[PDB]
Amino acid sequence: WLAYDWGLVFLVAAIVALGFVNLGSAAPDPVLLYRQSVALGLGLLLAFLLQFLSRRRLFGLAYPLYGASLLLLALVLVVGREINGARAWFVLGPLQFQPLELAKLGLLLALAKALEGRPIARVWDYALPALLTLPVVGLLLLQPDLGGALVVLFGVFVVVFVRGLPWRHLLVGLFALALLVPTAVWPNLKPYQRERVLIVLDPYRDPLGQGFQVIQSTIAIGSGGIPFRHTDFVFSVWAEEWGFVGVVGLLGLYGLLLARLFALALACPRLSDRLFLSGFAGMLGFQVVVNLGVALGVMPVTGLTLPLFSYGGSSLIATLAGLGLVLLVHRDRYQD
Amino acid sequence: GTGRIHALALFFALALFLLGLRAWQLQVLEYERYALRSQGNYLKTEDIPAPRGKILDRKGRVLAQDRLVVDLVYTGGEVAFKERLLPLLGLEDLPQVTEPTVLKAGVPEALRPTLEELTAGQKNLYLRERIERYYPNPISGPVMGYVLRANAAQVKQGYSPEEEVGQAGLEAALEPYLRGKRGVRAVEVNVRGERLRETVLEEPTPGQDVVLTLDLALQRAAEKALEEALADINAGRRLNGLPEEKQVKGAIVALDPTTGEVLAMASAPSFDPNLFAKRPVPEEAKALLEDKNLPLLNRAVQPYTPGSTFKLATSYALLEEGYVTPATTYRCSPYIVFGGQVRRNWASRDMGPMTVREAIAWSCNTWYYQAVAQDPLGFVDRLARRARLLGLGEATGLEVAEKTGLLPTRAWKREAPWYPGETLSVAIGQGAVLATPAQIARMLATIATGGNKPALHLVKAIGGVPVQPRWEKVPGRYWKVLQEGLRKTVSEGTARFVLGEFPVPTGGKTGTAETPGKRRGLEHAWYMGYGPTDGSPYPPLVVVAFFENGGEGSRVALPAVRKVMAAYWGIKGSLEV
Repeated sequence: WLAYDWGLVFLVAAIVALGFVNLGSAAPDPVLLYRQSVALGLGLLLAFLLQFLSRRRLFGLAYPLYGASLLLLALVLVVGREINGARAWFVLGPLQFQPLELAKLGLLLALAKALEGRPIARVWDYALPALLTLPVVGLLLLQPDLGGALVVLFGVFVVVFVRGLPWRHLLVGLFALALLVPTAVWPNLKPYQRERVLIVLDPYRDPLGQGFQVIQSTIAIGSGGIPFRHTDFVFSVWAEEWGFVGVVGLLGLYGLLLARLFALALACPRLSDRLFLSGFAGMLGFQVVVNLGVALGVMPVTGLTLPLFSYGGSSLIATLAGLGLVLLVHRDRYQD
Repeated sequence: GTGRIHALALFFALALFLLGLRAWQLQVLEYERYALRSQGNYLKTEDIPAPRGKILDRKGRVLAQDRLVVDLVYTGGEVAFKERLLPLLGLEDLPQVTEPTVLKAGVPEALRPTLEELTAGQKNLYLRERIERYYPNPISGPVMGYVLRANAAQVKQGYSPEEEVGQAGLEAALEPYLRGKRGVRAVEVNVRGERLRETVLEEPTPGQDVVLTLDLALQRAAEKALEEALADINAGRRLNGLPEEKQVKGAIVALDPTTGEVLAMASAPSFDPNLFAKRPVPEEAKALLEDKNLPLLNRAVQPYTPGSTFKLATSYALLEEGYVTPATTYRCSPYIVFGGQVRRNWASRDMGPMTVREAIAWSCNTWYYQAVAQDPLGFVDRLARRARLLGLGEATGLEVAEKTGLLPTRAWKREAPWYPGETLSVAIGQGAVLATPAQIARMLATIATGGNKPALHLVKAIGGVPVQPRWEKVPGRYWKVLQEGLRKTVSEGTARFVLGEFPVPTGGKTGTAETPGKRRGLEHAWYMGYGPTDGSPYPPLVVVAFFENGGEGSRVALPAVRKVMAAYWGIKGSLEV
């Protein structure tokens, strides 16, 4: 019907464009550029195929996708592949899939359809979303996946921050939870683990944090115009080669991207559309500020790539399939 | 319903602004910190070693430090300016080996400039620099101790293998303070591979310098006086037929009773702390660890039988409970019958009437036999009350690791079953009244001060912060009586021949402990002795000397204290010139 927001589409295209450009120097292996190019074609075709759906059908599979995502997060710990100390993928040869992507896209719908009703603010405000979040994060910490669990916990927070808003009770709850859990884990933490966490907060320990400390020096190489990885550190490769006058251009597009995500989130009148589009823009922005925070030596290392820049077999498709569902619920904001 | 979304839009806006601000910091404010000389020069990052602190005593005599170890290594076998090197090095030839080998280790400060002019910056001749802990004035290991590299178990705690972990009694207590922050730097490397500019990214902390209460003068005297005791230990064991057993086991402590500072602490057989430190793998140190003896343990802090030294506390508890007045009457007979067996005295004839002052002086055992025989069952529990009150049961507060001193009570024997005949052997110190010379040195310091129970501490100042001493007072109604009996021991008791003609009026008591092994005539040589009883213009001092199985505390331990006391107050010998 050509009633989308092309400004949001252009911002997506302009960053994936620099994505392949930055993948000219980062991951120069032509075998890698092929699997990324075919990932965009499937990422754009899937989002094109998702447009052949209605919003009611989308929210009709909220609990099915949520319940199916739990079946995958419980099955990934059995017949999964361990890539970096954790089984969190399904690779049967030419296939590449992660059960954490369906968990995020499934929990966003499930917690939007459910929280459309009244949340009992006194005690049970943090009951239904807590009952729908712990099974997800619990099956992620048993991988283990700390980066993916933080995106989930931040997305659920955004949904509750739009509907619940227990500001007085919420902040006091976090201050208590942030003091009792460290007081319990630190005594039971091993010296191998205690030093590990202390090295995460302060990155000045070379044998593990040398490359991550080198990132802070690598970025500041060029101004006004060997890294550990090309995935978890796309920005460092890009920030170093393009100086500072470029860095603002990337931060600009990502700033404008998260703006139209929140802007279109306001144009939707229905509550579940407010929740779903806020939890998506929150889940996407949280990855950016964390990924660039790790690169800029501010946020602790979590192991999360940067959208629209990272090399992803299924991550690019999943993020594009996520953007398609955003354009779906926007054109369906009026009709029932 | 919408205002909360404006906040997230504002939050992610300022978050990307802070990221834009942090980036601008590194890009603009720090570009001089990441200059590349307008060429494709890569950047290497190397950590900076941590200069460990310097251990030194009061008055500034360094006892431990680390510096550079300069070595000459060469590969290939090129002449260079060989005619000048051979007379300088004294090797007269270049041993042609395939692998890199070292020539003239420990290059002195005068040879280094001359070598540097002949180094010529060539590929074969260079000067590798190394860090190693250097003890300019080495002090007895069991007290001072050694240094090893980071163990595999310790590496996981976040310590680099180039770090030095001190298992030393003194260097472990100071290890958290001595250790410096291992800094990190990054240097611009040219295409040729040369150093161009250094960049400090973590400034190294050079550790902290600890000032000890030890005196290097009294420390040499203590370790020295341990050896002439061997000549006296072998002499005493000769009269028993036992072998010469020339091993010099024992220790000695000499501290200040007022300020609680320890001024001389040594053990034997001590070792050389420079052994474990400088050399990569010294084989002689490996034999020290597998030693059948105990060359690493400090015998000043290990529990041993105190014997006649503990009887000074038995008299204290006897006077504070009210069992005897300071002017009681007991005849020091040669033999006493407890009721089951005869309790033997150290002598064999009648000594005469004695008081508490006369009992400590002549070290009479038959005194404490008759005095405890009044209430043998209740005093033993009350004995340990005052004993732990004087500083014999609890810890001394030393920074070096210390062992537990066991004091016997009725409750302890139940968990170990009690017989009344044990009290008399416990009153003198036979009944497993295990104590340490450090605790024993403190028991004399309390009575010499007359109430104050100062805490022992090797450290006088960490960094620049003067460590203040912690005191504690004990309830003592009659202190002078114990003080007179201690000088009456020097004036008229056992120490009559050594310290009677001594200039400084000294008080003390000798000690011999029937060893539990065989009781075959070789006892534990003990003697305690504190400073000027009378107000002579001399600083106070307490000295205690112990020797394992040395025997004859009057013959072995008493002269050892006379030596250390002579070194402290500067007592001249046969120096008529």
